[PDB]
Amino acid sequence: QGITFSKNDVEIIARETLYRGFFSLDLYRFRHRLFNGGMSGEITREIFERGHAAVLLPFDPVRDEVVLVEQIRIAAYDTSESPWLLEMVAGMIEAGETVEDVARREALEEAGLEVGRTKPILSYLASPGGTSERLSILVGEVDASTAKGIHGLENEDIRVHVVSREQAYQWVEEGKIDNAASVIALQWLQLHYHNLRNEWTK
Amino acid sequence: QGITFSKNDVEIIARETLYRGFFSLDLYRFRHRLFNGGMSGEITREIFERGHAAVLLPFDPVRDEVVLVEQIRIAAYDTSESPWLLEMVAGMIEAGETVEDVARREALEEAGLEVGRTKPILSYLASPGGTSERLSILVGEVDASTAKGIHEDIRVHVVSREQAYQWVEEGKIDNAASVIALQWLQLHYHNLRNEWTK
Ligand SMILES: Nc1ncnc2c1ncn2[C@@H]1O[C@H](COP(=O)(O)OP(=O)(O)O)[C@@H](O)[C@H]1O
Ligand SMILES: Nc1ncnc2c1ncn2[C@@H]1O[C@H](COP(=O)(O)OP(=O)(O)O)[C@@H](O)[C@H]1O
Repeated sequence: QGITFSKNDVEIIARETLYRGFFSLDLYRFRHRLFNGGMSGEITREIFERGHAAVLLPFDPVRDEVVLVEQIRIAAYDTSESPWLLEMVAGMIEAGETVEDVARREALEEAGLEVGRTKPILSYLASPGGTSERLSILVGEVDASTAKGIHGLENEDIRVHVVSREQAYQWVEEGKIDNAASVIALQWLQLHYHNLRNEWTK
Repeated sequence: QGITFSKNDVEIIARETLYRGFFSLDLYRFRHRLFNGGMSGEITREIFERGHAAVLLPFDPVRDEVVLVEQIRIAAYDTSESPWLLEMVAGMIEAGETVEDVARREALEEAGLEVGRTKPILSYLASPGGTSERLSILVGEVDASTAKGIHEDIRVHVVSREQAYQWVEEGKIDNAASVIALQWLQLHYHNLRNEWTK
């Protein structure tokens, strides 16, 4: 059961940068084994390269509350009612950094929050047909009574919102929260909150 | 309650396509209202533009089974054990096409599955800091005993819902579309099975 082939079964022949900016778009050239027993010819694919991210679900297990951050994401404009989105604390992971270090720094910068205990949620590929981006989600213990106000640096303007867990999940169901990181984190929380609250309120 | 500002509160000054091949790399220049009052300066952002997708979770409510499709996704290589991923059926939405039409077509093309009833799951932005992509997920009723074969090189897998969900927990399924769909299924399968096996 499970997948069929490993890295022994694919060769990346070359990568060619197509666009070099803040992010990049690369052409990967590769060959790989086929399910029918053969080898592919040389395949090329365009891949959006933007590094990888740490994501923090700020959860108050005493109050059963979730902290959301609101900020504009202009890429949402063409398909969304508003480009202002309700999201998880998050940031890019630079060389040598840990997911936790980034999550804690961003919790302070984006939401004014200290974080207590932390546990992994899941690490996922955002859209692996066209981007390499991986985002690694943690849940972080917070005191939601300390979450409030306007944060961010400059080019960054972020409003904190505090909701109950059930309210946040209702917002997912209704489409008011509709970005992958937040949907994944809040679905996970709906599946795990009973044990998590028990663990963190012993 | 909820969000603070609307499209009346942002001005998109310019858009440019800086790279066009199979996909596009766009540059947006804009200014927007600030929470404390007033308007930002001009901001520029690179946006990966690839259109939008329909996704189908193939669920057999009689058997409590899901059909997964396996194919190489080279973008996964640098951060994954293998670039071959277990995924939901999916495809691009072309002009004037509906999510449902694309989902049903891709289920046949990628997995050989006829779909019965469908229901919406959720529609989500994959990574809206850097890509415009939206994906809209449906759950589709299938007979998993009909799913087999090779179907772009794609292998069809049938597993119990419980195994697919445990693979999410274990990190063996770790692409957004599948994680979202299977967590939704874990939250909703009991009512869905009742609804579809009357
Ligand atoms: N990253 C990419 N770069 C270049 N071409 C692509 C890429 N992804 C998909 N395509 C083209 O689209 C076709 C169908 O895409 P597919 O592999 O089914 O992925 P998806 O269904 O997510 O678009 C492929 O055979 C390929 O020719
Ligand atoms: N899509 C993008 N295009 C260009 N630059 C970006 C993009 N995303 C992030 N950056 C750069 O990285 C910085 C930190 O990213 P982030 O805090 O996620 O964005 P924002 O400032 O919009 O909240 C931004 O201030 C910006 O300078």
